[PDB]
Amino acid sequence: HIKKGDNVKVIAGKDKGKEGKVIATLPKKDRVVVEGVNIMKKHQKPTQLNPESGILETEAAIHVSNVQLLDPKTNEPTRVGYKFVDGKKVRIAKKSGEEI
Amino acid sequence: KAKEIRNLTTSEIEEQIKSSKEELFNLRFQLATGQLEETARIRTVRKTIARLKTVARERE
Amino acid sequence: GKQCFVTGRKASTGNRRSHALNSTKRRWNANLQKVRILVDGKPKKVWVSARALKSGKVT
Amino acid sequence: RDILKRPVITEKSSEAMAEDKYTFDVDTRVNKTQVKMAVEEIFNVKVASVNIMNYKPKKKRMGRYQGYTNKRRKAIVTLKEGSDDLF
RNA sequence: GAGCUGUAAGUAAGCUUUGAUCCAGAGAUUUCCGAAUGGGGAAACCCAGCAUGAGUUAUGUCAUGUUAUCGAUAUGUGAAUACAUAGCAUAUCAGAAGGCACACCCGGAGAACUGAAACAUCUUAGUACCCGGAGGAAGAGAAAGAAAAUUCGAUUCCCUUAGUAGCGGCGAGCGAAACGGGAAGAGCCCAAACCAACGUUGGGGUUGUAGGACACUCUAGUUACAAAGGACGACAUUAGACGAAUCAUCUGGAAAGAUGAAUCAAAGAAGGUAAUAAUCCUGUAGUCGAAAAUGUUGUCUCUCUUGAGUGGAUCCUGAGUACGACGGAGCACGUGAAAUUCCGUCGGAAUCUGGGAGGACCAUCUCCUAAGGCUAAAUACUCUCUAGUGACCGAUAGUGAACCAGUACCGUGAGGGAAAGGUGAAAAGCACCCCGGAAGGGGAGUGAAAUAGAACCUGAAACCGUGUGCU
RNA sequence: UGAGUAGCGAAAGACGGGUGAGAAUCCCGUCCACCGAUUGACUAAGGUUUCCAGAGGAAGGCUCGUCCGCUCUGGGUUAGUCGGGUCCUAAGCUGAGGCCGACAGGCGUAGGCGAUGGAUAACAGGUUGAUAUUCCUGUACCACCUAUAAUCGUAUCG
Repeated sequence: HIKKGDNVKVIAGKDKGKEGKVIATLPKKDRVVVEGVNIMKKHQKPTQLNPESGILETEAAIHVSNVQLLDPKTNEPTRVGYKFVDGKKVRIAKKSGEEI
Repeated sequence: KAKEIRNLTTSEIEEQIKSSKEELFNLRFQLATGQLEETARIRTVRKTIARLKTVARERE
Repeated sequence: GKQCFVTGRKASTGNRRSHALNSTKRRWNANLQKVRILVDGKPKKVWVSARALKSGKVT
Repeated sequence: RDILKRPVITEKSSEAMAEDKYTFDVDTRVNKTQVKMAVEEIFNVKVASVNIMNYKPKKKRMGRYQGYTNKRRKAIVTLKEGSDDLF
C-alpha cells in the first residue's frame, strides 16, 4: 500500500521507467500523484482574472496499480509484506527482509 | 477528542449557560449582519453544549 | 345477537328445497324465551331456550 | 431564553424607522408576551409594544427541483428608553 | 492506521499520529400528527382543570408532572323495598385496543358469467369477495378404529391401489378408501366410587388380554404436553488480520497481446488496472481473531417423587346425553335399500347378564369402550437477512419504474399512469485572435482521434436539399 | 402530403419627440374616439405570491417586441375594538350507559359539536416603490390588577 512520501517506479504508461516521489494520494478512487509524470496542458480561468497568462501545466493523478515500491539495498521494484516484528505492524520488502 | 466535562455538577450548569447564551448566540448575530469570519467556530460550540448535556443525563 | 344464556343455542343456515329441488337459503332460529332467573346479584331477564327450561329450573 | 433567532436588515424597517423600532426573527411557536420579556432580558431595555406577523412558504428554483422555502415569523419591537439592540 | 467535512464539483473557515473521517456492540437524546387516550377538530391545529416552581408591587404569559373509555380485583358502598342486590366516589395493575407478508392455516357467511352445443336438478364452486381469531407453523391426534389373516395397534405427509369401486336429467361430469412400500415416531392428565377437613381444599384414583374404590403381608427430575422459578461450559452470530510466484524485446496514445527465456500452485473462482494478466492491484485455497451483546447446546446444582401380584357378598366408570320422527347439511355417495358423523324443533334409554360398531334390518360370531381436556416431529408458505447458481433479459427487452417513479400528468373522489441509460484511459471541458448586441461560427491549442465539444460511442430508412454525365 | 392553403377570437386611431444592433406594436406629449345602473369605486367565495424595484429577450404571447400576469436576483402583509376562537344556539352530525342484530354493525337518552342568525369596546386625518379602522399624530371607550380617599358592616356576592 502506497502512502504519501515514498519513492516509487512507474511500471506501465507513457512515462514508464521513471521514478518520482508520491506527493498526493486519492484513496477513494485509488489514485496517486507522482512528481514528474502525467503532465497535462490546462487553459485555466477564461473568465476569471488570475491575472491569466497563458497555459499552465501540473501533474495528473496516476492509478495506484502502476507504481511499485523500491528496495533500500538493491534499488529494484519489489512487492511488500508484513513481518510484525515490532509492536506496530511494519512493512518489509519481498526480495529481502529489510524495512521499506 | 476535546471533552470539557472534567468538572463537577455544580459548575457544570454554569458552563451550559456560558457556552450557549453568551457564546453561541453572539456568533449568530455577527453572521447575519455579515461581520463574523472563522465560521467554523459555530460547529465547535454546538458540540461543546451537547457533550455537557450527555454527561449530565448520564449521571442521573 | 340473540344467544342462549345457559347453553350455546344459536341459529343456523340451510336450504329451502321445493318440489323441483330449487335451492334457497334460509335460517333456523332457536326457541328463545325471556324469563327472569336467579343471579348471584340481581335477577335478570335473559334469553333462555325452552330445552334448558325443562327438567326443572329456578325462575 | 433564546427566543430571538436573527435580526433583519432591509430597505424597509431598517435604515427607515430603525432608530426607534427593531425588526427581528423568532420561532413559529411564540407569542408577543414572550418576545417582549426576552428582549428586556438580553439588552436591558424597556419595550413599549410588539407587533408580530406571519409569512407563508414561497416556491423556489423554478425548473428541475421545485421545492418550498421555510416559513418565518417576523417581530417588530418599540423601545421607550434605551437603544442599540444591534450593531 | 492518514487523511477527511454524503450525493456534488465550487468558494470559505477548520479538525487529525496527543490516533480524525470511517466499520461492528451497547447506551443517551428523540419537536408535531397518527389506536391518539384532558376537551374539541376540516390529521400535523385550537382551547382548558389540578400539583409545587420561574417572572412581577400585582393580574397577563411560560416550564415540568398529571386528568379518555372499557375490563378485573380491593375499599366508601346508607335506592324506589324497611334490612338489602342497582346508581355513584376515589385509589391500584408493560390488563385490553391499533398495525403489517393482500403468502401459508382454522372458522362464520357465500355469487355469477361459464359447461351441459337451449335450460331449471347438476356443473363452474364451497371457488372469488367480505368478516373474526390466531401461529411460526396451523389443524389433526392416544381407538365406542381398521379387518375376517394363525391379525394389526394414536395422528399428519409422500408413492401405489386407480381413473378401479361407486355416484349421476345414469346426461355433462364428479370420484374414493383399506391392504402394501417409505419419511417421522414419547404419551399422559381430570369426573365419579373413597378418606381426613370447611356446595367446598387436600389425598386417593383413570380402564376392555376389564379397571378402580374396598380387603389381606409387602415393599427415577424428561420445564415441548406430563407441576413449574433460578446461579450453572463449549460451539455459533454480529466488526476484521495475514496470505505463494516475471522480467525483457517489437507494434501502439497506452501491453495484459505477439516473439523469448523463467517462476508458483491445498491458490488456473472473479473483478479491476490506458487493449486479452495464475505471478501489477483488490482477492482466492488454507490458517488465525472478540472487548460487548444475542443464540444453540451441554456436566453438576435446584424443584418435584415408594413400585407391583392377589381382590366383584357390596359400590364407581361422563344424561335431557345416546337414540327416534320431522326439515336441512356433510361424508366420492343428488333421499335412494343409506349405514357411519352434525345443526334447529319435539319426544326420549340402559347401568358389565351393561353399551357401541362390522353399509337397511334380525340372529350368532369377532373387535372396541361415546357423551371432559392437553400433546413435540415428519407438512405448507416468504414482506425479509446472509452466501451463491442460470444452454434467463440486455434499455419498444427485464419489475409499471437501470432513471431521484407510483413521480410529471389525468379525475370531486375511489382510482388510473407514462417518457428519459453510453464524451474520453484521464476534463486534459477549446488560453488568445477575428465577424457579431447576443446566439452561433472561422482559425490557433488540448487529445491517439473534436464529423469524440456535454442536443457529446457506432449513426440505418422514410424525408428535406446543393452540384453534375445522358435525356 | 393537402400548402405557403384556412385561420390569426366582437371594437378608432393619428403624429411629434425619446430609448436602442433592430420600433405600426415599449416610454413621454398632444389631438381624436368608446363606456358611464357602468368597460368606474368597494367586498364574499375561489385562486395561492400572479403584488413592488432593478436587470434579461432563448422558450411562452396566435405578428413584432428594447415590453409583460414570462426569466433572474433582492424585497413586501404590523390590530384589546375591524372579521373568526377563549360567548349562545337552527337544521344536521355524533353519542357514556342503553335497545337491536350471522359478523361488520344499526338506532338512540343525558351530554357535546355545528352560522348563512342572536349577542359584543374607535373614529377623523397624515404617510411608502409595495401595508392601513393595524404604523405615526389628535381626542376617546372597554374587561381586569394593585396601591390611596368619601363612606363602613344586614353593607356585600348569589
